[PDB]
Amino acid sequence: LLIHRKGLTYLHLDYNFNLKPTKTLTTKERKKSRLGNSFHLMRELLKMMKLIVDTHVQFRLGNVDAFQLADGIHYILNHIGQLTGIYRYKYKVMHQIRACKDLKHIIYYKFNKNLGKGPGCGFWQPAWRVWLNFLRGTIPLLERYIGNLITRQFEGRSNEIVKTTTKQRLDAYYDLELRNSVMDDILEMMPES
Amino acid sequence: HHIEVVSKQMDPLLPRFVGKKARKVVAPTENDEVVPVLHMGEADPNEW
Amino acid sequence: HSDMASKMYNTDKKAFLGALKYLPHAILKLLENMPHPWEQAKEVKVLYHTSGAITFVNETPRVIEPVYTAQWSATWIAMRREKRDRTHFKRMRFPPFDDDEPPLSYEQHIENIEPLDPINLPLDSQDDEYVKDWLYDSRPLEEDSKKVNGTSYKKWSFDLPEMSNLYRLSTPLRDEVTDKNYYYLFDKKSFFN
Amino acid sequence: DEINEPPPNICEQCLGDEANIRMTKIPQGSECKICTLPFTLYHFKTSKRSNNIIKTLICVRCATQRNICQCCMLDSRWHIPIQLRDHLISLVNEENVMTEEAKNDMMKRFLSLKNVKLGGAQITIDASIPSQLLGIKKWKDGNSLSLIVNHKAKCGGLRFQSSETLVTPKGLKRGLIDRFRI
Amino acid sequence: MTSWRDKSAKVQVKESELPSSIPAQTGLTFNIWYNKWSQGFAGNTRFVSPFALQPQLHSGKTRGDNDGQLFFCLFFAKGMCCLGPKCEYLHHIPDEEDIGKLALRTEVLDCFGREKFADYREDMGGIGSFRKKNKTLYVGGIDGALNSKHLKPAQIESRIRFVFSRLGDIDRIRYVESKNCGFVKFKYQANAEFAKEAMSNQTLLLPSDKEWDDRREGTGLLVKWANEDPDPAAQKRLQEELKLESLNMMVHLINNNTNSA
RNA sequence: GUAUGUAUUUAUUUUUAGAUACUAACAC
RNA sequence: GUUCGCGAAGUAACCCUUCGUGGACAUUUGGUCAAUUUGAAACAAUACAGAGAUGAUCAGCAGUUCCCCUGCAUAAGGAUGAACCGUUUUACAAAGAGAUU
RNA sequence: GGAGGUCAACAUCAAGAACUGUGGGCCUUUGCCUAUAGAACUUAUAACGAACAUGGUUCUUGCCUUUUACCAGAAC
Ligand SMILES: O=P(O)(O)O[C@H]1[C@H](OP(=O)(O)O)[C@@H](OP(=O)(O)O)[C@H](OP(=O)(O)O)[C@@H](OP(=O)(O)O)[C@H]1OP(=O)(O)O
Ligand SMILES: [Mg+2]
Ligand SMILES: [Mg+2]
Ligand SMILES: [Mg+2]
Ligand SMILES: [Mg+2]
Ligand SMILES: [Mg+2]
Ligand SMILES: [Zn+2]
Ligand SMILES: [Zn+2]
Ligand SMILES: [Zn+2]
Repeated sequence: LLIHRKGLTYLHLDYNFNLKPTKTLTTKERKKSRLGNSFHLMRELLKMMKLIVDTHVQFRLGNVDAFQLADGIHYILNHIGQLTGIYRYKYKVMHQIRACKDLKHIIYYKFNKNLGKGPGCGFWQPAWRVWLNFLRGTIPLLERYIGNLITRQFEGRSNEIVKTTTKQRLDAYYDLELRNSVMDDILEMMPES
Repeated sequence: HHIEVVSKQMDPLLPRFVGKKARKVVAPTENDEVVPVLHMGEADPNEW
Repeated sequence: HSDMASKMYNTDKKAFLGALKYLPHAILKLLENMPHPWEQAKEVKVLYHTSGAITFVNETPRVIEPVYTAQWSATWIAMRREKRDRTHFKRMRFPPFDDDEPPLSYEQHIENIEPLDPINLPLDSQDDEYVKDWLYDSRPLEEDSKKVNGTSYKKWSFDLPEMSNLYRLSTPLRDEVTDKNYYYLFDKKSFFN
Repeated sequence: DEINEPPPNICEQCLGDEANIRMTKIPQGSECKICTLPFTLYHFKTSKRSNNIIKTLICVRCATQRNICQCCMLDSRWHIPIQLRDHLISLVNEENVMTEEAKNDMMKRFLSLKNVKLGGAQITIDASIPSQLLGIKKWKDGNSLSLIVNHKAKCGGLRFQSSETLVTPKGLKRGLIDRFRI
Repeated sequence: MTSWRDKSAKVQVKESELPSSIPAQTGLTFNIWYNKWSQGFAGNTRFVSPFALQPQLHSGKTRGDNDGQLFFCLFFAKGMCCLGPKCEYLHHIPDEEDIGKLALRTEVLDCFGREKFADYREDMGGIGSFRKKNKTLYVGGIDGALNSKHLKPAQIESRIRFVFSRLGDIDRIRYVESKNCGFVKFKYQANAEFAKEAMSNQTLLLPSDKEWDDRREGTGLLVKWANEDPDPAAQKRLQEELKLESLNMMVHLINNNTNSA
């Protein structure tokens, strides 16, 4: 609903939350259709959820197994780097992944002692704790962003928009204050007209 | 008829303030009275 | 609301975009309630929007800490036995479903199909006689006057022999180091310094 | 503050015979039907159980300027359409007092903000040659009616019925040319 | 009375029969938020109504009557209403009494309970203004009759008269031969609204004549709100009417004003 | 391997050779 | 419909059932919104046009506006975002010389 | 009346190692001195959480065309 409401019907979402154009786009389309970190971040995030919820589904369908499940969500929570692409829209998340890899190694050695190199595993407590706390982090952040995205979507963007001085536009402002300051003086020296 | 005035609890999801929408407006300047502006060259231009 | 094209949805559509702001919270509350391996199906309290706008999982999982560590370590041992046991351990493919297959409706496929046994462990009849019964319950002790507060499930209280069994089971995850003095330059204050 | 503080303006008519009434106040409701700016909205129901619901349409300003009722949009005193009261007033004097209104947008959006108080406000088978509601009404009470046709450009046309038409022949002609059509 | 008052209203259309939403393929892909089509623009989308009403046949009592609602079902005016006697709104053609009940609230909003707008509309569209009481409908797109050419304009005139004639008390009607338009004028604002919503997108001639069974391919006739009348005659007629009515309400003003003292 | 801009009204409102040339997402 | 109770009848021996009646318990939901053409999303396609400073090719920052778009944004982009690139007469006098009344 | 509730509202939870009420004396209510009663929860390898996330401003760096997104330390 947010995609179509923006007027873009040519971006298709699949059911794994990958967002692809269904068409070749004119330039004006590519400009209209660049979506921010709000949307995309939240897309990646749901994609993670959907992924896990699916693994449990295939367990209840009988299609899988007991242990293959636990190994499954372990594999997810460790490999989020590779399975998602959330790391694009907040690069900070790279901390968690590093954490979630380290645990992996620590976990494997105790687990893997005396037996095997294979995939068998499935102690997912620590990684789950990590992702979960990261998710504590961005609740307020996404509430803020998507709040602005949608309030801007109903109510239009602000008309005032004052814009601060920064590295780029500084010299221009310096010029401007100066020419004004000279106007004042040279107007107040003159006798009248 | 008197009256009793009562607020309605909004559906938290729906926009509160259904009609708040950024729009720009030109206001008139309504001048009721005039403020008298009350103050107290020849060769000068050749200087200035 | 799956199919909505009518005009009667004009508020519900507005209602959806609003909820877009609260989603990541719903993802948290959902994902912290994951059912854990030994449980087959959790059952939760959701709080939903009357127009089907969004569904929150309203609960927070509470677990007796010694019991929880016992449970999770039992599963640990079962994992190791199972990795040693069977020759071909088959890691399920990711993502579980293909992009074009709509997510299958729970009220049809899944709900009829029977849960297919979880991890658990053989335990022992003689040694664990105290904790054999309730160890794998969803919430371990709900109705007990003595063993726990109530269904509100806070403030656990136990007996000695139980704690002896839980203490026994949890050996692979237990701290194991019995003196302070072992950490000499490894405590916090030595790291800060 | 600015929007709330002026209280609503409601007629006594549309507000109903109930002694005490419960009305809802929404701090940003629809924009005016007129100025197109937000304001504060008021529900109410005449009856407690009446199904129908009353919703103030215009601003307080856009009302006060025109001195009308927010639910009715009739004159606050005389209960008259705005396009009338200024015609009555215009009858006294000669030609004036028409309320000139605001096309475009920020013409109107502008205009509502001035304190002017407005022009209006300040004072306050038988073929028959030589409307259709009157003919059908008169011929309706004296007999059987089926259809009428009149072409006012030709000033004459049919009147068709399903004996009773001869009962009509008592009063029909010259009241009016009426004969028996072909 | 014998016709309408006693006989309870009869369901026009079974709910399964009602048209689907999602009008057909005006564009490449469907759009969920607005209900329209996406890319490209198909030939302009307008179509004759598969439905119509039958004033004496369908109309009958409903729940609003007992509940004393003021406003009329438009799905009845389109004869598309699927709620039958269960409907919340009145099913029958407006009379003078009921307009008598609406009279206070007819100012801001139409007989169907929809707020009027201020400016009319660029093309003189759906609902009118609350500035100006306009009782005159413009009938256009007379090719709602499809391509059949007729022996005279008395075909068009006669047929229209028999169409709108049912819907309410007609003050006058003029078809124009040169430019294809009818101008129809009623006693009451209410009947004008009701008739406008009733006859928009409709067909003509007999339940069966000639091409009748192909009627559904037609465009359907515009019924819009009508502008003023430029000729001097009717302009006099309006000016006078306004005069005498102003005079009539001055009586009220002086009666209650006399009561004011 | 040009942004960008303008227009896209269909349904009927009352009275004989070539030199100097310009340019070419076409060839280092 | 539950319960307290009264009366009548019947079984009964103050109990079981039926009937009638008194009292208590319980007490005003929902809508700013009706279901496709006639109360309003822009894109795309087609035709024409064809990117600031310059002799010429190219970086750019701003500034004014009843133009805004993408963006979480008080970063930054949108051709240096666009529009601008045009029309242009009186606070009016002083002096001198010639023609007409 | 007792037990409870993945019920709600209102209080309170980081400080002179620290709370409140009351009796008496001095100054002139505050405040100081003296007498007396009761102090739930949280604190000493310091704290409501035996757990652990993010954002803003300001400095210092690190990547290094520029902005988001960032590197890793500090203070608020
Ligand atoms: O780096 P490697 O020497 O190949 O180690 C691999 C590798 O672990 P890391 O990539 O984290 O170092 C595998 O992971 P990926 O190749 O998928 O990245 C992992 O397999 P899983 O991903 O299934 O855990 C595997 O585990 P195992 O130890 O069971 O072989 C592990 O092996 P080693 O760490 O023993 O080499
Ligand atoms: Mg810029
Ligand atoms: Mg350039
Ligand atoms: Mg650029
Ligand atoms: Mg610019
Ligand atoms: Mg730049
Ligand atoms: Zn207004
Ligand atoms: Zn009123
Ligand atoms: Zn109906």
